[PDB]
Amino acid sequence: GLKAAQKTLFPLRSIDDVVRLFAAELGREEPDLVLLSLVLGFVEHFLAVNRVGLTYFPVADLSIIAALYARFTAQIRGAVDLSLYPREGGVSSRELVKKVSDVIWNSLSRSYFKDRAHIQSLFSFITGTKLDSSGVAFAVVGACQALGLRDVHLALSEDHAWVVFGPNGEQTAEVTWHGKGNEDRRGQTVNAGVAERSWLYLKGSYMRCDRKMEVAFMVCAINPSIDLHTDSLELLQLQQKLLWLLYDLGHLERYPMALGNLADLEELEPTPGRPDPLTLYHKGIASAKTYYRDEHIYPYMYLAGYHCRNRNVREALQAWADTATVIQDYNYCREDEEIYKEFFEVANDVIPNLLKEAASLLEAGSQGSALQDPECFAHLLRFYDGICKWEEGSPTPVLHVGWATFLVQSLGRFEGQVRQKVRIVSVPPVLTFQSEKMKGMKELLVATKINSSAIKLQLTAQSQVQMK
Ligand SMILES: Cc1c(CN2CCC(Nc3ncnc4sc(CC(F)(F)F)cc34)CC2)ccc2c1cc(C#N)n2CCN1CCN(C(=O)CF)CC1
Repeated sequence: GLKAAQKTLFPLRSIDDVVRLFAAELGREEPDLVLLSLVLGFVEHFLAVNRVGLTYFPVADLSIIAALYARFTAQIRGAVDLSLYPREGGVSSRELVKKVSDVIWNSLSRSYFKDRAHIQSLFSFITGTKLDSSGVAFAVVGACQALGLRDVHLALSEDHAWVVFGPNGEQTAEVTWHGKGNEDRRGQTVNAGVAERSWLYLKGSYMRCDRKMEVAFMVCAINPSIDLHTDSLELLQLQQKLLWLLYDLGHLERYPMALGNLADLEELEPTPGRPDPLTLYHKGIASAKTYYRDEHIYPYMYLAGYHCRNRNVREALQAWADTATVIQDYNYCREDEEIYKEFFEVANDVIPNLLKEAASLLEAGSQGSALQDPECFAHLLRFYDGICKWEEGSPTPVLHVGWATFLVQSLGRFEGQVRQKVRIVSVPPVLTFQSEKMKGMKELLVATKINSSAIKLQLTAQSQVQMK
């Protein structure tokens, strides 16, 4: 190709030219993933990587993009034995997916930063031979679409990516790395990570993308950051309009995190006549409830972060309680460290910041501060209960005295006569605990005075106090 089902369109000199290109591709039953990713990376390269690049908007000539397009396809088609990896039923094999994975893997530069920005698109792969972890997986999918394998698709969790294929559409295969120095099982199924109930594989409730959702992923993969303090407004606008395009077409229906991304963008710059950010946050959560058994963490974190920024403490605490209620039915494993850092920061930094803020107006007698709402205390309890339950059954522990220090300080923010309003009932503001650490603690939580040493011993599985 390109056989040129789409070849007005060019060149592209505005944000809206990129949108119409995507609108044309999303009407073909196979939207050209390689073409669209190349355009995105090109535009992002001259708006975020190099800017002197250009001032207004980078003009993408078809001659340029087609030259990069043909070098990617000529590579892929030059290195893999498509007929020898045949069409045993019209679907791909593990040997063919592994071979294509092998081709991308052996093309990357031996030395670079696996976490740099702006190395996620096929533009990065074709010009600098560098990709991040999830970019390698997407490059495999796009390479397979280039070969004609309409059964190879992108699988996504909240921190990892791989490929689904084979008999519609069960077969999974690792195609990229995850984390630093965790041995690579490329070609293997993900069913060991599903069986161990690690958050990295969402207990099997991971996203299985069609070609439209794969287009949505590369849109979310746009990084508008030019450095550490400034974003490219132009790139923020394009991601916003592209997500709103996928939105209206119905292609974010099964993409909870994409609705969070657009809601975050709407908060920065509202689009006239579009739903308010809160609407979209609830749409992402409802998407996770409907299609993935409500086992995703980020739909609620998206909402919790919005409520935290706007100082809706009760709604923020309830959204974090929901994150804990989801996390509680997983086992904490190595590879799950990214979600550990999120829970660690919320419990030991964000929530203490919010409660201390609410503690100050307690002496400034203005009641109505969230520290007098027993609902807020119930959500904080459900939050720690879900993390405790998360820890049980795990190969490695979660909680420690650093966790214990801020739990005690947080409980202490609530007056005793507010804490005592929460009804903790054992099955079999009303709350039910599921972790054994919190159940044994319930009387200590609603005491007139908070016994700091006792609760710390309860939470950290410590057995003994200092001898002296
Ligand atoms: C929205 C958000 C983010 C943003 N992230 C951006 C990247 C998103 N991923 C994805 N998004 C779309 N598709 C994919 S596919 C994939 C797997 C891969 F393909 F890549 F393998 C990942 C992924 C997930 C959400 C990070 C931490 C956050 C929150 C929200 C909270 C909360 N609460 N947190 C916790 C840390 N703090 C943040 C700032 N914060 C506040 O502003 C105060 F409210 C306090 C909390």
